[PDB]
Amino acid sequence: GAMGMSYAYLFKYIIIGDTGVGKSCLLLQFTDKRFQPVHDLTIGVEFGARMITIDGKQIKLQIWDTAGLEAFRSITRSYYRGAAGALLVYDITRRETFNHLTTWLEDARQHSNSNMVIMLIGNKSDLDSRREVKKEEGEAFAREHGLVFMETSARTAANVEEAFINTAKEIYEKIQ
Ligand SMILES: Nc1nc2c(ncn2[C@@H]2O[C@H](COP(=O)(O)OP(=O)(O)NP(=O)(O)O)[C@@H](O)[C@H]2O)c(=O)[nH]1
Ligand SMILES: [Mg+2]
Repeated sequence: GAMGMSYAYLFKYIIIGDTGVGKSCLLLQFTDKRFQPVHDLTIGVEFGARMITIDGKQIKLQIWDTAGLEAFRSITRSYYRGAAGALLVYDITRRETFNHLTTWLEDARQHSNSNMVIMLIGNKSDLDSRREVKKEEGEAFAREHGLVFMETSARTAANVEEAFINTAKEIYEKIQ
């Protein structure tokens, strides 16, 4: 397809974060409204895509789902380039995935535009009894670094639509 032919804008997203935080399940819940209970480790980039409506216009999201597993991750961070948005994801039940955010963020901004809209996502909000990271901590990291923030559950679909749609609304407001 092409912008000005089969859609008004194409917004490229990348989804980054530690292994098991729920990147792939967020994507699948977004496009297919299905929850995948098994952890299938992503290795190369996997592409997802969906049409959305923003301000009455047809926008296509091209979504690059990436490997969290360090053993599978390339040292060449070339797949950042061209992304209008990034979904930066951690597991609210696993403190270490939150501690790695600084490095993911640095990685993201060193190989992408300062332009890029970054949505910080605390996923697995359905597992409240196992919470290790306060909602306030994710809120504060976002503010401190000029990100938007949302907690989601790929399992129950809570805020999943909003995570992807609000990212696009942010991009839209930025560029027009
Ligand atoms: N309870 C619950 N489990 C979730 C949620 N999101 C993902 N999971 C589970 O967590 C595991 C990891 O999901 P996955 O999306 O594969 O994570 P990933 O970030 O893509 N991992 P990788 O980087 O290795 O590809 C799966 O077993 C999945 O079912 C959620 O919101 N709630
Ligand atoms: Mg994955």
